[PDB]
Amino acid sequence: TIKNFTFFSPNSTEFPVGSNNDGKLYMMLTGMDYRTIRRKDWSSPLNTALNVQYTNTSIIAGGRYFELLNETVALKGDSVNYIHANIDLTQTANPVSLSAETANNSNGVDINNGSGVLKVCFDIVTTSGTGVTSTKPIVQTSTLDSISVNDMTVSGSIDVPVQTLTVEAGNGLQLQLTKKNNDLVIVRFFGSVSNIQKGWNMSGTWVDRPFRPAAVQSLVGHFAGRDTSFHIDINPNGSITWWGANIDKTPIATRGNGSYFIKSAW
Amino acid sequence: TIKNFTFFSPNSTEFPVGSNNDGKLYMMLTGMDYRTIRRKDWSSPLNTALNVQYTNTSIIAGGRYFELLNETVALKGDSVNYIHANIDLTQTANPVSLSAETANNSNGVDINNGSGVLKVCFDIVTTSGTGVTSTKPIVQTSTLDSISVNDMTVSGSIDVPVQTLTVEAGNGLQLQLTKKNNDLVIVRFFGSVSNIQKGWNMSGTWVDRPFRPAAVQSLVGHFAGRDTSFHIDINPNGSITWWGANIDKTPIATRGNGSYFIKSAW
Amino acid sequence: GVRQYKIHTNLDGTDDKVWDVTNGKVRFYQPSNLGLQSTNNIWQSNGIGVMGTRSITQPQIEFKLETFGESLEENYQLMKDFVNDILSKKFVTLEYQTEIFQVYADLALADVTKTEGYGKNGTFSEKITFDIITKWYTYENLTFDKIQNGKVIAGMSKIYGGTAPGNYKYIKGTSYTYYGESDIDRLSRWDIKEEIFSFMGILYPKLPKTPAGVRFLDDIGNEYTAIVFKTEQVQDYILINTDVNDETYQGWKGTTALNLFPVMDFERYRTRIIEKGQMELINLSKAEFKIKRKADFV
Amino acid sequence: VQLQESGGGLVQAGGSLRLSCTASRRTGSNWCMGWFRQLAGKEPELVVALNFDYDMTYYADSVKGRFTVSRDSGKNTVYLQMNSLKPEDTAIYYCAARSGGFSSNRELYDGWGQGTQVTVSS
Amino acid sequence: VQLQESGGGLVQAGGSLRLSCTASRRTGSNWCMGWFRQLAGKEPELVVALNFDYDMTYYADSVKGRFTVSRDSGKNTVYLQMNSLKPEDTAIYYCAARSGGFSSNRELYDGWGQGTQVTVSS
Repeated sequence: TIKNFTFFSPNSTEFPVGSNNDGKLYMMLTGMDYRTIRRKDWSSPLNTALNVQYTNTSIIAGGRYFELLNETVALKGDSVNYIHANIDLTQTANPVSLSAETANNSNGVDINNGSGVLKVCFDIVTTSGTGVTSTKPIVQTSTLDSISVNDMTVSGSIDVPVQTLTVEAGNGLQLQLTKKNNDLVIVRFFGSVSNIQKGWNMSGTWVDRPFRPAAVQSLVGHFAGRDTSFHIDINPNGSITWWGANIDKTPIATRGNGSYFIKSAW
Repeated sequence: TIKNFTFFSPNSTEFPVGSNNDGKLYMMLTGMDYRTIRRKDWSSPLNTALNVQYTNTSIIAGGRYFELLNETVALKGDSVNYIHANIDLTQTANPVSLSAETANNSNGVDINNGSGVLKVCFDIVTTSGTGVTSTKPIVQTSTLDSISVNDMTVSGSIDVPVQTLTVEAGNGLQLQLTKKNNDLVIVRFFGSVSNIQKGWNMSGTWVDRPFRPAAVQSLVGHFAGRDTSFHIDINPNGSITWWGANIDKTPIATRGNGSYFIKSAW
Repeated sequence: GVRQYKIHTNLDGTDDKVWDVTNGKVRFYQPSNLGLQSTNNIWQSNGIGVMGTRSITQPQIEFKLETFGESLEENYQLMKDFVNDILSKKFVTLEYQTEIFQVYADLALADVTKTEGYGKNGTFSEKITFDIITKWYTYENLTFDKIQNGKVIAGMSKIYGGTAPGNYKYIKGTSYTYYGESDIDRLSRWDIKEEIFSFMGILYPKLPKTPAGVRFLDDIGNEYTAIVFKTEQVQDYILINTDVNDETYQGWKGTTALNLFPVMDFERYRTRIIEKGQMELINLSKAEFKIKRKADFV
Repeated sequence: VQLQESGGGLVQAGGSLRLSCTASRRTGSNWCMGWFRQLAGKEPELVVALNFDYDMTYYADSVKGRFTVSRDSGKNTVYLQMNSLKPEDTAIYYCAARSGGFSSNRELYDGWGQGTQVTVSS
Repeated sequence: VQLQESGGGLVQAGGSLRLSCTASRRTGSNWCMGWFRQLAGKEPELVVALNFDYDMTYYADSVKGRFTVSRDSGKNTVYLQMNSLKPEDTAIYYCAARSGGFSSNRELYDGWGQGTQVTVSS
């Protein structure tokens, strides 16, 4: 069965919109789950003794919009009070209430599809024995799929995927590759090189396909405790070419960080 | 007091939803303040002499939705015209009007909670003495807190936090570290090194905790005007180990850029 | 971090006496087996297994019972009080708590030893054995309310009515209201997803001269069992308890209780075995349940 | 808990530089406000501090007689007047505040700053 | 962290002695295990050390060609085999371990030993 809402009801009986249907619609538009909120203090809450007065705060919890207009919440002294919005749809006249609790007791209850009381923490209010010392809001989470954006400003951090690979390149050379965002690679050299000539392909393992660059990458390395250096070429085909001077039977410790991009302009 | 909106009214009278309540709800869902808009030209606006005709443009200003259907704005010649959507709720018959102004006069007036005229600029139209030479829309800002995304495409740029640190490593070596996104560090070498041996910890300041890597990082440097190089290890504890050859009493200028990641996979 | 055991003389009763058998003066050590046995009555026909009915058996729990009194008198007193506290109830409840669960087992004493081979201060080192009644449960409290949607009123309700393509309006104080919720009925229902031992409930009948109770529907929405009553007089509420050992169907009128069992629809009460699906109310304004959730192994 | 830092920057050896730090509130008795810096160890060390309740100062041997800590009285503001600066003073000076006196443990401080960069050249 | 010393004792001039040292764990990269010695009531000096991660040794000029540092493979164990033992080498050898390479500074060492005595007659 298909239940339609944002459509013409010719007889004003067909597609009435329920509060839970708008709740789900709003949750979907903003990308919120039952474990977060949308919250805005239009005016600052006021702290008086062991109380927080929400002067004009709007909240969206489980896609349900409500306003706190001079609504006071009594607090526990010398405590971290977790302020919750509680939604009980069976309390038809007053479905929303606020509580100050000892822990974040957000329960993720699906009030739009099932029974139960939704509890969602939106504020953290710390008190002394006499009043409020600090207030910190709960993070408003946006769960999104694919974003097309022109410009972005990040005040915190972006967490991108990370892949690692250790290559025993041969001749005693070891590469430890870290790839981030599937593009930027930082190669850390380890081991000690011996029995190699300039221009020669190293005798060991070739770089795995996911770490291979589109174009040849020359990575500069250094010989530990010396004023001498080398470079290796990571070829698009996966092979590694030695471009330092010829090395004899005695291995010299190889170290250093080199970076490259896997992707070119495309 | 708690004022409920997205809830069923058992006797059809309990929770009436006002236009200002929906305005605030919409602003919260999209992550807009009173200083931005949501705007969509369903069909292209048309420029004729010193006029812009909005053929079919929808605008959301202060969470209020309206449509510009063959709405012409007269422009000032040889000028940068700032096109504003003005909302005056006291003008009951026609609460919305457009204006072409000499400056961006967006006022951020909270029309959903109080009195006043909301003015918000949405278009910038530049003219010659005869007509429109260029049009630039005002950016539509989405103010979000914490985002979970699968894929993102950026056409402009991402601005991430930048932290800097200058380390007097000891032995005359100076590191200038720049960290972006709390992960990518680029070290720029300065100063001149003397009185150090291979494998020895440098005599000066250790790297501050926020710049310390999770794993040891070997950074290659070069001696200015020479064919010689060195490397240093930035250890997870913040210490710096010299890995060039032994340097005597005579200082040698040290330069070069080396990169590392602070964070490993998680 | 470490596991905690407690003996309750009346879990959830105001007169409950709790013996901390992990940190108190009377302790339990080394449960014989908190595991289980199963049979599928398999018959092999030349290696080929023919499966029958599956049955679980919960083994008895034997513990080492040790006392920590500081004198002979205290140790004799601790043994006497602990054992007689168990002996004074139809059953006792063991609480089993870890970092991942807090579960209960209703037990009945099977045997207890008493000897003289005392350590310092006359401390006891004995064996206690319990027969299992209900092994591994928790209580879940659920309220079901029969809420009715409002009517859809053109000019008031949020609906896109009128001339095509339909509309609603914001009108100060009358504007738009939500008629109701889609499936408002879900608030009067139990969505059964797990195994239970039994349940207990307080039913509030709605209409007089009409049978009241609850019905159970399977995953395909078909009724398979129901506890329904037809009383001569209106009852303030009806109390039900499907616990095999404390089975009750009683109506309350003021402070007077009446056995409603003779007045139950026996044909509709096919079984006490609650399947996945849902419970609906029958002519009730509200129902308050205390469900005894089940876990054979924890 | 909340700290407001300013000052620092660049100056040639021998010159002077000043740091300012303001705390939003006082967490209790033995109220202290000072600065920490990295000093060739796995942990930043307290280099200069002031106990408000006792009018007692602490200066690490490395900064003695050069660095001077002062207050803004009623206002929870602490100033660090750094004089005759040498290249060895180049570090980030994280402002710290707590109730319970002086401590080398950074986890005991109720307020921790974002830090202020001090650079000394020649 | 914790270190377990072995060896020591007496031997005549021109003789041979062996020292053993085991660390409970590694504190990090540039992992160095060596010995420090206090000769004739004088300041201690880093006599010998080995960088595990680089397989690089350090020997003070005074013990070069006589003392040889070896590692017990996969285990975190370091051995010091000294030859041509002289009465000036009569000192208490303290085993030291750290992350960050070789250092003359005793404080910088994460692991310090109880001390093993080496005595040599003329």
